Amino acid sequence: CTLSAEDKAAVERSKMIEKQLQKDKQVYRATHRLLLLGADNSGKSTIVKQMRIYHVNGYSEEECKQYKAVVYSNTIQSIIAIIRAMGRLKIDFGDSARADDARQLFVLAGAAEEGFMTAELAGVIKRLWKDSGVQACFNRSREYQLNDSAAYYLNDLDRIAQPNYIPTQQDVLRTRVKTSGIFETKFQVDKVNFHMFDVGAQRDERRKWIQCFNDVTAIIFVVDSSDYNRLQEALNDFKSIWNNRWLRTISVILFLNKQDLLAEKVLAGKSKIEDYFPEFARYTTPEDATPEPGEDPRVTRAKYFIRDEFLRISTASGDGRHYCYPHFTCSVDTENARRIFNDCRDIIQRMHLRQYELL
Amino acid sequence: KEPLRPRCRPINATLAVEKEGCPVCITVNTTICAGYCPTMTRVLQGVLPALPQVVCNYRDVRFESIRLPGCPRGVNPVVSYAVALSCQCALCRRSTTDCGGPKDHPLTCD
Amino acid sequence: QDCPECTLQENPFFSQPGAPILQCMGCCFSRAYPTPLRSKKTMLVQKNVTSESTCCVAKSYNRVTVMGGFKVENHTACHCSTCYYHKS
Amino acid sequence: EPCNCVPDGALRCPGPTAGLTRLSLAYLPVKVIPSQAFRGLNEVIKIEISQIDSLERIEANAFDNLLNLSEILIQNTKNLRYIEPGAFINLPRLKYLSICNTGIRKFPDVTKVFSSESNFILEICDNLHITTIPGNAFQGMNNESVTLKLYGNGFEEVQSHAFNGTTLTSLELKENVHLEKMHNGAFRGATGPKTLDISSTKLQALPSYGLESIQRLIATSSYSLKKLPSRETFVNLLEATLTYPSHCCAFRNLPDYEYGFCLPKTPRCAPEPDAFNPCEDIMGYDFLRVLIWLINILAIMGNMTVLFVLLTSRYKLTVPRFLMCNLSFADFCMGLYLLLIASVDSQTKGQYYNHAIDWQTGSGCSTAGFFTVFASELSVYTLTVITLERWHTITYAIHLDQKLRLRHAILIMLGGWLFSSLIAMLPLVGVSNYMKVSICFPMDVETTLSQVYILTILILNVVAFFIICACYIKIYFAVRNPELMATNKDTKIAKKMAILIFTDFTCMAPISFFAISAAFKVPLITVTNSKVLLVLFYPINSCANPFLYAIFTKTFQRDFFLLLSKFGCC
Amino acid sequence: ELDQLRQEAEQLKNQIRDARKACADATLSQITNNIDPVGRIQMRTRRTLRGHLAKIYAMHWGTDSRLLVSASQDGKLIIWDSYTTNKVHAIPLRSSWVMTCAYAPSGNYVACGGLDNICSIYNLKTREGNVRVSRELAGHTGYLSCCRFLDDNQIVTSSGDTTCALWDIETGQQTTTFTGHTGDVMSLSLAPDTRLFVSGACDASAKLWDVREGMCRQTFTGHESDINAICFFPNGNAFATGSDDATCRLFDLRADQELMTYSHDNIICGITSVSFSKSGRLLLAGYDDFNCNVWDALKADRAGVLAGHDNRVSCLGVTDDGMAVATGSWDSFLKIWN
Amino acid sequence: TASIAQARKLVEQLKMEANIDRIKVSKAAADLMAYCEAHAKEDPLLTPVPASENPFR
Repeated sequence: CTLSAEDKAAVERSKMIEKQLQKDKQVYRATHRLLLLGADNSGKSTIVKQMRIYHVNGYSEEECKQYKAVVYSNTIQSIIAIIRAMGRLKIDFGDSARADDARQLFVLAGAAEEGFMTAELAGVIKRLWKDSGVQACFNRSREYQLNDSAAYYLNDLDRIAQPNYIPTQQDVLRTRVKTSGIFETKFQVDKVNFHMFDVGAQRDERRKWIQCFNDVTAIIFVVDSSDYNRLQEALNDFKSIWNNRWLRTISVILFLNKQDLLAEKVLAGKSKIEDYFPEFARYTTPEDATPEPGEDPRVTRAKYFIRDEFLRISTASGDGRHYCYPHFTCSVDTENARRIFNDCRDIIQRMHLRQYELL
Repeated sequence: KEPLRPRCRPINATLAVEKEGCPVCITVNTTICAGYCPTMTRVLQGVLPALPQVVCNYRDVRFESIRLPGCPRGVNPVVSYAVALSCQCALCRRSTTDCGGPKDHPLTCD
Repeated sequence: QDCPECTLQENPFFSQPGAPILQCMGCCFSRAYPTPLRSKKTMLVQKNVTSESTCCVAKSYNRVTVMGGFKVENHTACHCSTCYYHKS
Repeated sequence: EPCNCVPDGALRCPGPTAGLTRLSLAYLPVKVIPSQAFRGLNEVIKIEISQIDSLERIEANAFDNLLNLSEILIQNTKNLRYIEPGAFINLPRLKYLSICNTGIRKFPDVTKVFSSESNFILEICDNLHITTIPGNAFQGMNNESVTLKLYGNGFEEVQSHAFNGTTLTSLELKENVHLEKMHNGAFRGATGPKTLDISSTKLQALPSYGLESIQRLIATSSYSLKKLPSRETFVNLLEATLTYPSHCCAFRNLPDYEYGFCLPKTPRCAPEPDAFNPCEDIMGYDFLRVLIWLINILAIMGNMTVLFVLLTSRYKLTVPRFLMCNLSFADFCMGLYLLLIASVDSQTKGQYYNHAIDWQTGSGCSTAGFFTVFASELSVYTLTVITLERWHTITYAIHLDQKLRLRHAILIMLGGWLFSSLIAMLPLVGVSNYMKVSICFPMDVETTLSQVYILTILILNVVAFFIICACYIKIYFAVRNPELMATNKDTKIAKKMAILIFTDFTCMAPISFFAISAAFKVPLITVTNSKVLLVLFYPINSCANPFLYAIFTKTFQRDFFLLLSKFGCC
Repeated sequence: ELDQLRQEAEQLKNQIRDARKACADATLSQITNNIDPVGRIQMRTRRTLRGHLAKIYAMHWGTDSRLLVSASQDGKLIIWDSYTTNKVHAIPLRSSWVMTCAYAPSGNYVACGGLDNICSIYNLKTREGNVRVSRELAGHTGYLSCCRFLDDNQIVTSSGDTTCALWDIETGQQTTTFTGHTGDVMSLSLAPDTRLFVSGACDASAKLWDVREGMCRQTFTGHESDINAICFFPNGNAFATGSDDATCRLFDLRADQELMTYSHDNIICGITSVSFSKSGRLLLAGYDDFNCNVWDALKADRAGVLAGHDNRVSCLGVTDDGMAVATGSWDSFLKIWN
Repeated sequence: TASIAQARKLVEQLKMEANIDRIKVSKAAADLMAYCEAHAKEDPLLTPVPASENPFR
């Protein structure tokens, strides 16, 4: 076609952007989005910890670049905050030498970089941190807006200044550990990209943010079976999410964590579930139950009663559109990955069959 | 067969072979289908179709060629003759030959 | 052979009692030979065989009456001169 | 060369003034025959003119007042390019007059003979130079019955009233290559002929009138005779021969020397119709005339509705949508072929035999057979590829990366289309002629190659069905679980799979078995019996696939509702 | 004991309601009955860009009515040009989810935020060309809801923890805090006068805040359900807000009471977007359904029906000069109407 | 306690909001009508324009 030089350059840029976004989409479609819900005492932290040992290759090229950029930005912000605290303190504690002050000023001016921190800035920051006055000012201004990891960044600034730095996963989490509300994590099962969204540390108003999560493939719900009293709140939350208009089309997976704790608690013979749930006395063990050898009958009966109640509340409406996949949860085994992969495969197959007129 | 009223069988007759472009006439031995076959005429007319009469003729023939001695130039000096090993009496096709009234023409070169 | 010669014979099925029907038939011989150069040039169409056909036919016939009212002719003489229905 | 003929044969003259019992002109070097040169002789009984190459022309009134003469034979006219009219006249006792191997371009007049013989036979042959038969040429030739045998006549056409005022016994016109066309008024005044021979005549059609008195007819090797007159017209017909085996069945239905007055009770014709071409119309039963129409109407309506729904969809195209569109197009093609066959049957309703040759020899039958093969092959390929892709996307549902896309499916669809086109066009090349069966089906199994091809096609269809069944069984096994299993969902899936597999099993198993049996040269059923299967079992897919696939689909229903709302029928 | 405080609050509310009723005589519909209602307006699509990959969450128009910024929940931030319908640059984000967008009057800075509490600021005039985070405005205890570039130096943002704060790019700290509010804040709007702005709360109570005052000025509770969108009259003397009950209401800074109710018996889905015309004579709003409608403020009657989107309208925007109006749906296709 | 502080803050906010002034609705109605009439001529959506002058053809 015929176009102007500026028009040709714009078309070339648009084509490059289109190619880049197509490449990003190629990977995006292969990733399955999953959302995790659980109470503070539900043990979700333990659940995520178990899968944390099997992260997705530890790190990725794009992930590594993003982590390096975040670390550089955090270091620059910490240096700027330290300089501001030193300059605004009661005593104008300056650098030991005018060269250090000039280097700090240049770094502050150079903080406008696009994510890459020059080695000179890192060296200047490290030299400034070695000064006794700078350390004293930082200690006296620990209550300022300086990042909590400022000391760690200063101590590790020597390694950060080296090219091709590879920060540890714990270090990256600490750098990104804040009041974000999202705890992203990556893990691979059967060479399949799996995402998990830990949501919390925010207002308990599910009517405001669950709306956008209608595209999630499945929602994981985790509740601690040990706490008999917490069941009522858990039951109410499950009922509310199940009846949610936006989420009334996505299946859920239930994990009954703290199985060992529940077994230990019921071993005392207190039987506090009866008071909370009077129907437990009239409940009976299902004929399809397959308890493991050596398990106390009371614990298995209670677990199966809880599972039956969860199924009954879920089957109130919209059973065909979306199902429920409860599983006994114990943070002592790695079989959870296989169970969740099987559940995802089953729900994907059911969804595919729904549109093929086979169900 | 019997010496009298022989059937339609080949005989060692002599036939003259010549071409328009070759004035030389050459006579060689050839098999000629001659004899007698049963024939009859319908006893009624105007009711049933006339019954065809079988005439002795040759059923299978073989092509034989002989050298042409000094035939005139401008034409192919090839002479073809038909030799029949078996003979039978049957109707003669219109395009097969010119079967008709007897002629008793000589079989030699005039 | 034993084929009868060219002479009148009784009708196999048209010979009413008291008046046999005469039919003409025979075993007249025929001769044929390959067409010579003169014969070939005497035919407008291409012919590679020449045959002479002689058949026994009734010289004359009379008027006779057959059973059922059918009109038939009774032969009075037989001779081998030519053929009429030989061509097909 | 020297000759021993009685006539002088000198000075380019025949020397007719010679006393001889049987005049002959063999090897006679005579080119001009003097007019009235035969006078003054009475001992001659027969006159023969044969082996006369020098003959070029004959003077008029050559044979006049030849009372003694009764038979005249003329043959071997090498250069007889012209004959003076009126050569034969005043022959009360004339019996036979034969003229053969004559190159005369003008028809010799014979009305002046005025023969009074009881039976007069006239034979004309090798009249290549003859242009046409002059009108009223045979009128007045003989007062009594006269038989004309114009075998191998070169006449281009017959003038009107050619035979008038005469009782013709037989009219033999065999080997009449140039007599393909003739007027219907030739026998306007002839009481007959009783028997006619039009073998090898290549006549386009027979005259409407004059066939009532015809008792026997010969039409051997009459390829051009693709049509026959009315059956009731041949009231007196008793025996005839027809080149086309199908035409012989027309005389099957009704509206030796010792036989005498006795005649056969029913007409006799040969050769009999072939087994592969039974004497019947397209539909052998009365009810099929309506069932076939209803099935075709339903199939075409469903295909049109599905095509309209799919083509007008504004949503993004999907591989299932394209597959459904292709299946709908195949069903539409099959319905169009069935409608064309039904229309052809209706047009030739009650006259199947008359138009059987034209219909089976025209391009219509070939097109119908090609459509029948192509639509079936395309439908089978579409169904099997749909099953295969469903199996693949169910077995590896979690691996979203390994998912079919439109660009990848187009190549496979094009390859399948090319394969189906080649499969359908191979019989048209000559592998298996479609004219063997009147329904335009490749029934030519006599050839080893054709039988092998049919067996290969049947084996391929069987293998495709087996693969589909295996894929469905694998899908059912994978979906089923030992613990996480739902009785209702499992039962529904099993019922759906069973109906889906059976809807094709009880459409393919009988046809496949019949084809396999026919391939081994062991027909279990006749053509008429196979017609019921071909009209009842063949269109099962065209009437079941659309309703069972797109009609019972949420997306199709939504699209139809949206289209209705847009059109105003909300 | 809080009985005395409750009684005093009830008495004050009753007095305020009585004063508002006394000051109010009749609705604007009766006064506007003397003006002929606007006729049917025909809109035809002019541009349609299919380059967007994932669902669209928010969109903001440009001050020059030349470039529009779009955001997606997948994490890709790409800006389009209306004249050429071609993307200019692509901005990756550390947080996939986005719920707000902004475009500075000069177009140099672009900011967006989503469920994650860490807000990011991006520049379109980077020295190296590639876009990158200029600074971070983290520390919020709630998810980001909406953003609007009041100027090139100060930014006012909404937090999910029922708190609104004012941040400075140079300082990167909450200069002003508006925590004195009940319920979350969904959307924010800026009137012609930057001195005062109106914030749309998640509840039925709408509060007006000042940059320097730091406290609410007027409270309106005319809505019957949650409010998800709010727009300001170009003259700045009135504003309109949408509700989940489909009962759109118009409020005036002087009347301090509801003026008109724009609802229909056949309209069940609520209103998620709201926008006014250049003169405010016509109001454009999007409902939870896939069809958008145009409302007449003066006539309070339907103007036309638009069904160019196959999914819910995520957001709607109107250019300052009214050159064109674009609606963003939950699908990957953006429709431009003129 | 927290409840007492919240109640006191709510009472203070209500008192502050109760000190605002009020204006006649008729004056605001007239001003809005005049503004709409003045700005009506500059509304492309309300007033159709030829495609030649429209920059979004």
